[PDB]
Amino acid sequence: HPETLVKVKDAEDQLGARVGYIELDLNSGKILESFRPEERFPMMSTFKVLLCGAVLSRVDAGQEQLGRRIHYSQNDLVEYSPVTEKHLTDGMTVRELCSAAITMSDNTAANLLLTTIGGPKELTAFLHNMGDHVTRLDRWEPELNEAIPNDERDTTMPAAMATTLRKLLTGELLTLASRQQLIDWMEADKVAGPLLRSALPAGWFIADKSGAAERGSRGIIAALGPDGKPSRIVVIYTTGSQATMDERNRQIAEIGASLIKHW
Ligand SMILES: *[B]([O])([O])[C][N]C(=O)/C(=N\OC([C])([C])C([O])=O)C1=[C]SC([N])=N1
Ligand SMILES: [K+]
Ligand SMILES: [K+]
Ligand SMILES: [K+]
Ligand SMILES: [K+]
Ligand SMILES: [K+]
Repeated sequence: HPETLVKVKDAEDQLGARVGYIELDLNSGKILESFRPEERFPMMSTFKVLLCGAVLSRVDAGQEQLGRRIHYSQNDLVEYSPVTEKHLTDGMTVRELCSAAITMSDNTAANLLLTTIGGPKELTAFLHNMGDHVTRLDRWEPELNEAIPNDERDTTMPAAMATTLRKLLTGELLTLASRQQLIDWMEADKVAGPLLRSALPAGWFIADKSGAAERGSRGIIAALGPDGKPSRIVVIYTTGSQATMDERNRQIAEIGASLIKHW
């Protein structure tokens, strides 16, 4: 609804930085509303969902096992690894690593998973192979969060990310069991409270993944809908703002409140 674009454009005004947005019908794939849908924005941690998508694809093909255990060390740890820093002694399984990467946005967990698939180059090849000729991962944690202005490395477009998430959650790309595992991890997301979740009505469903990076970068991808079932996909990205993390969270939350009100 146009009233939500009032809030989205107001957000760009208030943050003094570009905001990208897109609301997509989950079933039909129809773009319901958008703003700067085909401009690039740093993906930040939202790529962790595509990473686990690639891992689940390998699992389905018999090239990976969710129960496989990976051992790592203190020197493997990078900034913000709330879960992995607690399992140095006995390691973690691939499944436990995706849970940490998606639900807590654990950076070391993401790097360990990236390593299992061949690195950023292979995640990007996986994406292109499934029809996303825009989204690209080029670096590892922490560098992929640099958000250099005009840099295409580690970026996506709101439209491309929405379509990709749609295929990942509902297409034949992944088996039913695997696609459910992916959305189960997103639904259990624990670090995106101040965002869309703060505007979700009682009884509604949401599976999401947030992101934060340098230069005011913030964003979130989500599948949400009434009566415990997702029916639309929402993608919101912003970069360039000098606003505080709270101000950025509030704007995303207010965009959420508007799209819910006009559902
Ligand atoms: B992903 O985008 O969620 C990974 N994000 C981060 O590692 C960064 N911040 O995450 C914490 C510390 C949890 C936060 O408070 O948002 C991050 C990387 S570069 C930067 N300025 N922030
Ligand atoms: K509409
Ligand atoms: K429209
Ligand atoms: K160890
Ligand atoms: K330990
Ligand atoms: K900063």
